[PDB]
Amino acid sequence: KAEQERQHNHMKDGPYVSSEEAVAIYTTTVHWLEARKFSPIPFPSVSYKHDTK
Amino acid sequence: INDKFAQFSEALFMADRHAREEVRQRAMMQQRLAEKERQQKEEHLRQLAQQARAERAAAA
Amino acid sequence: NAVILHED
Amino acid sequence: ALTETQSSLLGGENAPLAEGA
Amino acid sequence: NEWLDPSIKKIEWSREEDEKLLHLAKLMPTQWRTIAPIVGRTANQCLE
Amino acid sequence: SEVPPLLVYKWCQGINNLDKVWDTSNGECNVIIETQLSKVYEKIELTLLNSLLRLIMDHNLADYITAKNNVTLTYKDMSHVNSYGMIRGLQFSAFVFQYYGLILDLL
Repeated sequence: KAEQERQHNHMKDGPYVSSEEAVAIYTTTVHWLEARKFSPIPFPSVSYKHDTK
Repeated sequence: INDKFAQFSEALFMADRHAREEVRQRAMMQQRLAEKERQQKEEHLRQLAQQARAERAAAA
Repeated sequence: NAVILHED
Repeated sequence: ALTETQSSLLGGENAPLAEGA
Repeated sequence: NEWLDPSIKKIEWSREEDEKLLHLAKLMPTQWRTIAPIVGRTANQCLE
Repeated sequence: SEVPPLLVYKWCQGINNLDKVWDTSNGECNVIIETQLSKVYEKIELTLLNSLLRLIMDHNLADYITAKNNVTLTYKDMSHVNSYGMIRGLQFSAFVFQYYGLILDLL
């Protein structure tokens, strides 16, 4: 009951994270991953050599 | 539902596109810096080869 | 303007 | 343009948002 | 829940429905169980 | 790498091997604060999570994960759609939360 009321309140009272807060969080993440030179994870290939394992 | 969903979504999409453009521009900047560093290394190697040739000519 | 969270 | 776009750490070109009015 | 409930519209989509579906799929991406009550069709109908 | 007792042991060793850590001559103090991040799983926003997962991986995989979190939960005659917060019962939920918590660590 509490969880349905919380879900309903999120639809009615919008995202609680502000758009400025969301952009700041996203920007911190991109700056971190660019600094760490992170290579994004690909979709698994048809012939990915570790699929069976 | 709230209109904050629309503003939130569009803010995230423009932040994503801005980050992609910044990454592209910065990648081009260190690409050109790598080009200039490679050219300077090539000039340094050419100068070292010229010095070695001059030393060989002096020894011969 | 300033959001009121679910718990408040 | 906003969905099938792949990660922003890979650089790449933003597809044009032909918005108009 | 997905077919036999009498509130399920199986007629062809109107233009207002299509505009609402695309607009909400842009707002709340891949959230089909959330999108579907606002559009008025099932989640599988909206996705298809 | 380590079992949680070895994690505690390594935390003790790191505290001991910090510089001048037990020196209180010049009035310096040491603080340990342990705390818990309150209602993180509950307050994860699925659109923002889709954006962050799109950062670290393929967009099909990110879309799978957030669409998977948007489901109907049932218990006997009760049901609702989860549209806000993560489901910790998905198989990949530990991965998704460790990435989200890494962003919180950055904050």
